[PDB]
Amino acid sequence: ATFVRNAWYVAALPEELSEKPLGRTILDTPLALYRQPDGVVAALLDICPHRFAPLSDGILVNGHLQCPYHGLEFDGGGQCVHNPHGNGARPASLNVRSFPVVERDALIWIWPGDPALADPGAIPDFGCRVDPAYRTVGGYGHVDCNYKLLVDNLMDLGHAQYVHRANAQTDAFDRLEREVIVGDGEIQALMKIPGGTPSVLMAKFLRGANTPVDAWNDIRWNKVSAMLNFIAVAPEGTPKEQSIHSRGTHILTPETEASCHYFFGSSRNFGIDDPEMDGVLRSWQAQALVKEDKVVVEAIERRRAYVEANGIRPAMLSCDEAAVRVSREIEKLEQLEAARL
Amino acid sequence: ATFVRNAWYVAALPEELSEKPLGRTILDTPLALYRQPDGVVAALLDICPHRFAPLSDGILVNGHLQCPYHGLEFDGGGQCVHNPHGNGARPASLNVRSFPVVERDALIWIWPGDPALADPGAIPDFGCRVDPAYRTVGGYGHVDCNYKLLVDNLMDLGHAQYVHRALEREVIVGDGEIQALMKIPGGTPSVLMAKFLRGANTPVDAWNDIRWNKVSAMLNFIAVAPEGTPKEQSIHSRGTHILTPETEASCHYFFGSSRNFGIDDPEMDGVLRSWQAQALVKEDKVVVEAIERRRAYVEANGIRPAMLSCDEAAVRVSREIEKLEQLEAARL
Amino acid sequence: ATFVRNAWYVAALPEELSEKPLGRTILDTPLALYRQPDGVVAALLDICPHRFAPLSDGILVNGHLQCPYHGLEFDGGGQCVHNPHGNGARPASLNVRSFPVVERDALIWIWPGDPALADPGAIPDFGCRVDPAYRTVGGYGHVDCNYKLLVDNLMDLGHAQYVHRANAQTDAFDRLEREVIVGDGEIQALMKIPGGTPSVLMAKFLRGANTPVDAWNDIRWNKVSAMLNFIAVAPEGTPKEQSIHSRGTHILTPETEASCHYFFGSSRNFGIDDPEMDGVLRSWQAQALVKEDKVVVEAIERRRAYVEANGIRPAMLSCDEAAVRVSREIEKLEQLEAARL
Ligand code: FES
Ligand code: FES
Ligand code: FES
Ligand SMILES: [Fe+3]
Ligand SMILES: [Fe+3]
Repeated sequence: ATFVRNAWYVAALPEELSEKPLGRTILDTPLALYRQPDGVVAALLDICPHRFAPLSDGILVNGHLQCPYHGLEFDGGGQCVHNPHGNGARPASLNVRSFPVVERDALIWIWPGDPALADPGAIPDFGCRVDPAYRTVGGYGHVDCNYKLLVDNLMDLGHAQYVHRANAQTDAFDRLEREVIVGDGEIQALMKIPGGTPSVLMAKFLRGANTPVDAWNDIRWNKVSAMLNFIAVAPEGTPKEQSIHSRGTHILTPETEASCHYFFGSSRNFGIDDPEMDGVLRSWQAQALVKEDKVVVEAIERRRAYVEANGIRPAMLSCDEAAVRVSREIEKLEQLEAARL
Repeated sequence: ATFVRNAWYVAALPEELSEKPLGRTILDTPLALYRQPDGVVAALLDICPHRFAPLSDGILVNGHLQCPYHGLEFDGGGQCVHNPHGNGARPASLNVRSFPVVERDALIWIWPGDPALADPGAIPDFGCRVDPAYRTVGGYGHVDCNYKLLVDNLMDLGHAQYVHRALEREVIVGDGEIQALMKIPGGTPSVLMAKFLRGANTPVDAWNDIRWNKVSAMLNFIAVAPEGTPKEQSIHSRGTHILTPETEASCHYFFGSSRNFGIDDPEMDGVLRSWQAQALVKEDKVVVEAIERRRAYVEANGIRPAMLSCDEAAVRVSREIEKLEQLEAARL
Repeated sequence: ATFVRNAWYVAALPEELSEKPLGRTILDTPLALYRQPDGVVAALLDICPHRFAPLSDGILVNGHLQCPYHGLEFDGGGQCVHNPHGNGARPASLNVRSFPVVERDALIWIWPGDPALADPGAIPDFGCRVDPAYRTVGGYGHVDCNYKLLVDNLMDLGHAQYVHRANAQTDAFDRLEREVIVGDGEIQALMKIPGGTPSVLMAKFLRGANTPVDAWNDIRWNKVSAMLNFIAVAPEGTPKEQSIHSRGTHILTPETEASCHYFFGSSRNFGIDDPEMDGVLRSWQAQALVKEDKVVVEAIERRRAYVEANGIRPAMLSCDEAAVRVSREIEKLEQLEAARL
């Protein structure tokens, strides 16, 4: 498959890991993810060096992952620390590949490429997720589509007007204002819906509304497939700087060429201590992302064979600039690698 | 896959369609089938021109199918009639492919191939389905086998449907049409059929013919009559047995019964609307799907079928389909 | 796929066959297996010569297998003996392929390759299965892995230490002494676990014993994938021969390139008339082979694509000599055949 391996990808949410290993495939690479006794997260190739058994099916012994087949034990670095057979020798050939991993902003980031090049400073900024001023809730979802389809989906938040009709439709959609900002390793799609009636969702954020209001749906894309949106609503002429909002985490990580992992979240500055508001945001993520965006994109993935078999290319609309620019940047990154090594 | 695209195929029964689009694949082509406000059926490629979303998952807006993803709207011709974005321009690139479709004889016919060759006059004749003198009931069925296996099944020397349990032979070959005739004077095993028996009494003649039309549309004739009456004045049923390829290894099966007896009798409708009693008994379904699973082995090896005396009709039909395949493939 | 067709493989256990045909695929070849009225087992290609229907879905008529589609009937030799259509002629083109089959040692052996080379004298010896001095119980299992993975598994009974720890664990495993015997078309791995307490299984063998014991785990491999192990346990310094033992039948037969049939059994010389002793062996078989072993190897099979895509080769340990020798012999046999056609 075609992937951009030299970049950080989210492999899991902190709460998904423990002393019991989690087996998950990232960029066609099977991984064994677990948290060691000292709390440090480890990510090993889920293939024992001996006979290829799944290390993820083993248990921790003295904080070391024990292969369930013949008992070899490994440390977080992939180093074999115990061989219960024969002279118990541990030659270098018994070490397993260990991947660079960094736990930051309540996310487990992994570098699937040359471990020597992993640069922590290149990890996208999702600080809001651990900011005490924000309330964050979210989850995980699996989708049977190429990750680029979801990136396209998120880079044109205008699809909410239809796919999420019941919760996001606005009567001022025809008055939308959009801008695209290209930076270094970052692209932004700004959108503002002026003087309209709050959508059913924004209304909930406002705990009941009717009077006109201004709403924004901006989104920031960072190298490969990590996005953070900005959904905000505020009366008439109230600047978005001081508006209530939700900074949404929308990060995709390729599983196989035709499937991907979707990590989503909401970091809001309103109704912080409201379990009901928590419910509103969780219901939306469940219906919108997992049970609406999934259907559209999975159906699109099923039609790929037909479109490719024939010479069908997509027809872009005025709302596609951002998505197209991001698509082109990912394509360039793919070409570089396919061309580098 | 190998399909004969230049021909009319049944895509659905009238009752299956409404203002709520039906998504169905025909010859590996996904279609969005729906009936417009004026009652006219439309068939569009189920792939939005914008980003390929399934139009069949959308709803009608002002009689126009609205894509569920970003709202583009299309008319029955595939023409984009509304773009809610930006200047709302509608360049030709936003139109979606529309397929020739004709509703006739209580069937929805579609032409999946070269649209320039789509000629309504070439649509097989199933007039009995809408003939007030006949009572028609039927349904739809899905099978996991290549459509040719079911065509072979139906063309097989008068094996009839379970419900039809019971001069001589004659196989007339025409242009895109083949007829397999069978008259059974007096007969031995049994001439009067379980379902027809209730009619008349005195000695009779029996008939079991089937007509095949270009590709995979068949209409059979199951009948019985006393002494030696006219074939057309007999107690009979004309069965609709039409296959439409879905993928190379699966197909749609549209079946029906047009009978001239017990017209206003509901007991008979129920059994004639049964898939296993009228189209394929479970035992036979297990067999064609099992045959499809053995295709790889037979092809990998040089295994060819050994024909028996009962295969003439099936073989002739198979050869005609093969010729049609070659014609199309030859072009490109 | 790559198979060694010129050799005898077990296609079924005697008890699995009757007048009701069994459809099973061996080396990617679908077969119809059944026992005729006179008790003789027949194996026909499960593809009717007429239109390819599954003969295995038919019934016997006058001892002849009747195709469920149009009624052609065949004898054990594959010869069409009845055509109910037209003049009822039976040309040679209506005969179906019949495979060499031999019922011996309570096993149904079939020859899937060149029929002119099938030699009954080449059938592996599993006489213990029909020896009145032994009590035999066993069964069948289907596994989604290449048969070679299970051959590797069995040629290193040491995995029992971890994969079956709850029932096979042993402390003396560290003082293990193993031998490797090579013979004409035969390889044996010897294992001796002297001085120590018996595992949960051995204790049941000795009907709850309370004495340090000497254990024995040997296994014999014969051409391709037929194995017979020797699990024994006896009061310390006791003649290994005169020990309480169970000769285990462990025979694999490839189904497809990534799946296989597993025939297992236990021929014991202790507790012959004990339905409960029968119960301990049956429970172990259910938990250890069909469950535990299955899980490990099916996971390994799923990782084959990754290991092949990359240049990953297995790292052998001191416990792999036997398995490696057997693997090399099978590879040679594969090369020979591929070298001919
Ligand atoms: S496969 Fe892991 S120790 Fe053998
Ligand atoms: S995919 Fe249909 S309007 Fe976008
Ligand atoms: S397929 Fe076996 S008799 Fe016709
Ligand atoms: Fe969405
Ligand atoms: Fe085992």
